[PDB]
Amino acid sequence: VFKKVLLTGTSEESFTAAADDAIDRAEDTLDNVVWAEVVDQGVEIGAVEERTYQTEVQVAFELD
Amino acid sequence: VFKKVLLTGTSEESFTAAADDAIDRAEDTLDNVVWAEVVDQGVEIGAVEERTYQTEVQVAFELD
Amino acid sequence: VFKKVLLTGTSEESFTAAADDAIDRAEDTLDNVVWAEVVDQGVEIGAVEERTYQTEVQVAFELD
Amino acid sequence: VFKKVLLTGTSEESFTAAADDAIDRAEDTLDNVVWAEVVDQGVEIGAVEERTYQTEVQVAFELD
Amino acid sequence: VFKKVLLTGTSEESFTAAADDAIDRAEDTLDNVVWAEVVDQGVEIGAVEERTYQTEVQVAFELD
Amino acid sequence: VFKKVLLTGTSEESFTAAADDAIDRAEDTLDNVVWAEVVDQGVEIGAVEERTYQTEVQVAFELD
Amino acid sequence: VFKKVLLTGTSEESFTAAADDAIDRAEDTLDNVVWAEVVDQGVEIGAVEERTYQTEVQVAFELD
Amino acid sequence: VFKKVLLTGTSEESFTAAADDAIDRAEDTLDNVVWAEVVDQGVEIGAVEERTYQTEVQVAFELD
Amino acid sequence: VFKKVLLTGTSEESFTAAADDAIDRAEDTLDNVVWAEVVDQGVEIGAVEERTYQTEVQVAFELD
Amino acid sequence: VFKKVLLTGTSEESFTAAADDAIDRAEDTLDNVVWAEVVDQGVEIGAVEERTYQTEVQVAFELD
Amino acid sequence: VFKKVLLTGTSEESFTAAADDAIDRAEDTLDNVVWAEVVDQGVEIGAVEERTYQTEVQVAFELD
Amino acid sequence: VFKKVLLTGTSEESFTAAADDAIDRAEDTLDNVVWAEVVDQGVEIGAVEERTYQTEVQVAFELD
Ligand SMILES: Cc1cc2nc3[nH]c(=O)[nH]c(=O)c3nc2cc1C
Ligand SMILES: Cc1cc2nc3[nH]c(=O)[nH]c(=O)c3nc2cc1C
Ligand SMILES: Cc1cc2nc3[nH]c(=O)[nH]c(=O)c3nc2cc1C
Ligand SMILES: Cc1cc2nc3[nH]c(=O)[nH]c(=O)c3nc2cc1C
Ligand SMILES: Cc1cc2nc3[nH]c(=O)[nH]c(=O)c3nc2cc1C
Ligand SMILES: Cc1cc2nc3[nH]c(=O)[nH]c(=O)c3nc2cc1C
Ligand SMILES: Cc1cc2nc3[nH]c(=O)[nH]c(=O)c3nc2cc1C
Ligand SMILES: Cc1cc2nc3[nH]c(=O)[nH]c(=O)c3nc2cc1C
Ligand SMILES: Cc1cc2nc3[nH]c(=O)[nH]c(=O)c3nc2cc1C
Ligand SMILES: Cc1cc2nc3[nH]c(=O)[nH]c(=O)c3nc2cc1C
Ligand SMILES: Cc1cc2nc3[nH]c(=O)[nH]c(=O)c3nc2cc1C
Ligand SMILES: Cc1cc2nc3[nH]c(=O)[nH]c(=O)c3nc2cc1C
Ligand SMILES: [Cl-]
Ligand SMILES: [Cl-]
Ligand SMILES: [Cl-]
Ligand SMILES: [Cl-]
Ligand SMILES: [Mg+2]
Ligand SMILES: [Mg+2]
Ligand SMILES: [Mg+2]
Ligand SMILES: [Mg+2]
Ligand SMILES: [Mg+2]
Ligand SMILES: [Mg+2]
Ligand SMILES: [Mg+2]
Ligand SMILES: [Mg+2]
Ligand SMILES: [Mg+2]
Ligand SMILES: [Mg+2]
Ligand SMILES: [Mg+2]
Ligand SMILES: [Mg+2]
Ligand SMILES: [Mg+2]
Ligand SMILES: [Mg+2]
Ligand SMILES: [Mg+2]
Ligand SMILES: [Mg+2]
Ligand SMILES: [Mg+2]
Ligand SMILES: [Mg+2]
Ligand SMILES: [Mg+2]
Ligand SMILES: [Mg+2]
Ligand SMILES: [Mg+2]
Ligand SMILES: [Mg+2]
Ligand SMILES: [Mg+2]
Ligand SMILES: [Mg+2]
Ligand code: NA
Ligand code: NA
Ligand code: NA
Ligand code: NA
Repeated sequence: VFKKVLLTGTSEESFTAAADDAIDRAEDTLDNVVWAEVVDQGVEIGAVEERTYQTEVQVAFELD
Repeated sequence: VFKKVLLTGTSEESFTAAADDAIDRAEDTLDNVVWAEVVDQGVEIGAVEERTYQTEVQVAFELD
Repeated sequence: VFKKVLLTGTSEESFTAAADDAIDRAEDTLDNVVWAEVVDQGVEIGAVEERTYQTEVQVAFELD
Repeated sequence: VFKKVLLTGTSEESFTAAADDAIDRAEDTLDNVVWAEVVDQGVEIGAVEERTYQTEVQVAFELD
Repeated sequence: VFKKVLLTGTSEESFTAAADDAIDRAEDTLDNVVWAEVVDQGVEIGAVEERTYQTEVQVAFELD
Repeated sequence: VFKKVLLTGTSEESFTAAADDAIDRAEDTLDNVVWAEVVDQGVEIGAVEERTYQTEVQVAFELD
Repeated sequence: VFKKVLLTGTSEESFTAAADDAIDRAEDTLDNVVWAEVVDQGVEIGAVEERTYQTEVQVAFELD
Repeated sequence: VFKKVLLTGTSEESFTAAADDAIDRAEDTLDNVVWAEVVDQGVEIGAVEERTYQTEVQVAFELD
Repeated sequence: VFKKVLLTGTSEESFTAAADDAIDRAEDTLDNVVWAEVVDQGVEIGAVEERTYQTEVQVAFELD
Repeated sequence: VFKKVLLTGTSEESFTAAADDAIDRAEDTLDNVVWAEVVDQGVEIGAVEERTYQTEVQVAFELD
Repeated sequence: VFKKVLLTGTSEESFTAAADDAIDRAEDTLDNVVWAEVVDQGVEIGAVEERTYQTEVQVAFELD
Repeated sequence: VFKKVLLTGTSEESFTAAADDAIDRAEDTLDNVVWAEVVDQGVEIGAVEERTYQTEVQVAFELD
């Protein structure tokens, strides 16, 4: 059985790096992370000093 | 990093109140709740005494 | 077996009340109405005296 | 010919009131507003004093 | 309030059995499981000995 | 001209059998049933003795 | 309250004419037909003498 | 950079002609119109003398 | 077994004719073409002498 | 690099078996078939002796 | 009230840079730009000297 | 007439580079490649030494 957690990563650099940021967090807290699916991308502009790229991913991990 | 939990709130009054019901529950159990996105709305009719409005939300919270 | 009818309710008050308007009509004409799923919401503005909220629902009822 | 503008209204009260807020703004600035279609709903929580309901609408107006 | 967890069940037999596999896991770990919604189906072919059917479900459970 | 009716079939056995259950009901009541399109699948768990598979289909029939 | 019926019209000429074919049938059988929304278009090729254009519409009519 | 405007054209003749009607209006008011994407089609029936075909398009134009 | 090829037909006349253009090409190169499903429509404007209607279809053909 | 082919399998038995039918055909003609994604399911009723279940899959295979 | 404009940015380098290109243009012409949502990505190949990455964004700005 | 092939490119570097990988393969094997549309993005994690970014594109090419 796989389970997914819905995470939004952030980066001041790129959408790829924002995806990595979410996956990094999943790997800190979960064993057996196997894949991630991008489900949204966006940019925060008017509440941050530098534009912040966001990539939302479903991060799948194998249970057991 | 943000994480989302998928909650369905209920209310005998309105769709807004049902959304609030889900957010209230998230705030009971989670720190740093920042926003909610409505993803579905419906009404339970034929298993309840009064119509029950349901609003499903992804509730986002900031990790750390 | 359940069947669904696709109804758009209207209200001069709210989206919840417009959903109720559709369900009320289903209950006038059908037995065993069990749930409704919201599939669209909108507002009629430029052909009515007061803004009219519309909520489109699939209204499910149990056959037999 | 109709044209649509994509507006997000806000309210501290309800999703209906947030939709009205967007339509009110369109009517301040545009003639011949005829209808609005709801395309998204959400709630701002962690940057405001009170929860703020948001309703995004395509607001249609007739040209000429 | 209901909460959903996003699980992918697997089976070497059928899509129904894969859905059951996810629900079985939810019921091992959660009280008050009430329904599941199928959101995806697929087949793993080129990393397994026998084709493996997968069914992804949102599994809803009632909180409290 | 074809018309579609939106039916949810049920089965304690499988998603295929649930689809058949809806089509069977359509064929009891309608002439010239020609095809069905699956539009949703789910499982009722926490209001039934045995898990109940549901398959929602648009069932098309030819008019005249 | 509005209700919608899901009809597929056919024509050997065009997608517009196929939409008209469905609306014509609705108007034969229903009062107060007010609008139609196109939801699908296709072409039957390998079971007919001439290509047959199909347009599926939700046809809305006002109740009462 | 391209920008899109969301226009609904109308015609008493066809969906193609309704798309053209929107593009014609864009070309009256904008330079460098480059393409249009159809996003919806429908028919107004019960507020007009003759059925009116509508085609909604995103009309793209190049900035500068 | 059916297979689909994803083709975009073009016409200076209409969306129907653009769909036909894609199907014509499929029939030049493939046996047992049975149906086509429209998946997109658009108009090329700013790289052609006359507006060019495009209709994208999945064209299904029976294998063997 | 992976490539996908869009195949509709058929079976007189089940949706799973129809998916298998498409994958079987891909494996007859292609090396390195790795996975399949279900994209549609339906039932042919009024042109066959027995109901025919159809499952449409994107079948992925690794190039080289 | 927020308003969105639908812009396609371009870059010979990356999808992130193409998103930035659209946001840069919005910021040249608009006050109070607050966020952008990615809605499409693509690559122009056969009308340019170098591949051109395109990212379409809804760019939101606060009115007043 | 345009045709599309559905390819998933891979890269250990970025989503843009993964899109390029698919387009490169199309250009090795096909004449008149004109554009690509991104349809999915994901990351392989738990079967590779380094995270592998994947970008799925429909790659369009002009026939003849
Ligand atoms: C980065 C980002 C910020 C946002 N802020 C937002 N802020 C807000 O008040 N309402 C919104 O709907 C909203 N959407 C956002 C979407 C994205 C992708
Ligand atoms: C409130 C609600 C109840 C429902 N009950 C349901 N009960 C059921 O047996 N099958 C369903 O698919 C189903 N759907 C529902 C959807 C909603 C929104
Ligand atoms: C309330 C409402 C009215 C509308 N009127 C409409 N009137 C019209 O001529 N064309 C349309 O597409 C249209 N859409 C509508 C949508 C809504 C939600
Ligand atoms: C109200 C609202 C705020 C939001 N803020 C947001 N803030 C953010 O940093 N990223 C987001 O994606 C985002 N989405 C939002 C969506 C909504 C509906
Ligand atoms: C079973 C399955 C395996 C998959 N493997 C996969 N492997 C991969 O490298 N990339 C993918 O996008 C991918 N998708 C898959 C989807 C399904 C449904
Ligand atoms: C079987 C089934 C039951 C359900 N019950 C439900 N019951 C409920 O109170 N709210 C829901 O949204 C809901 N959804 C359902 C969906 C499915 C598919
Ligand atoms: C016209 C048309 C015929 C079709 N026939 C079909 N015949 C079939 O056996 N399976 C299908 O999925 C199918 N789809 C069709 C779709 C369209 C639009
Ligand atoms: C032409 C058209 C008219 C419409 N009128 C409409 N009128 C209305 O009162 N409510 C609606 O939702 C609505 N939708 C429409 C859609 C279309 C496509
Ligand atoms: C006809 C047509 C041309 C287009 N050109 C295009 N040209 C371009 O540079 N970027 C695009 O996204 C794009 N989209 C198009 C869509 C359509 C339907
Ligand atoms: C099995 C099947 C047959 C079909 N036949 C069909 N036949 C037809 O004339 N028009 C259609 O749209 C159509 N759709 C179909 C869909 C399915 C899934
Ligand atoms: C970059 C790009 C170019 C395009 N050109 C295009 N050109 C065209 O003639 N028809 C199209 O549909 C089309 N689509 C496009 C999409 C994209 C994303
Ligand atoms: C990279 C990738 C791998 C995957 N592997 C997968 N592996 C699997 O067993 N089941 C899946 O559904 C699946 N999906 C995937 C999706 C992506 C995008
Ligand atoms: Cl828009
Ligand atoms: Cl989710
Ligand atoms: Cl329907
Ligand atoms: Cl495809
Ligand atoms: Mg930096
Ligand atoms: Mg988002
Ligand atoms: Mg009360
Ligand atoms: Mg729901
Ligand atoms: Mg009042
Ligand atoms: Mg609607
Ligand atoms: Mg207040
Ligand atoms: Mg939104
Ligand atoms: Mg076995
Ligand atoms: Mg999946
Ligand atoms: Mg049994
Ligand atoms: Mg359902
Ligand atoms: Mg003729
Ligand atoms: Mg169809
Ligand atoms: Mg005329
Ligand atoms: Mg519309
Ligand atoms: Mg001509
Ligand atoms: Mg397209
Ligand atoms: Mg048999
Ligand atoms: Mg299909
Ligand atoms: Mg360069
Ligand atoms: Mg696009
Ligand atoms: Mg490297
Ligand atoms: Mg994918
Ligand atoms: Na989730
Ligand atoms: Na817009
Ligand atoms: Na219906
Ligand atoms: Na394809």
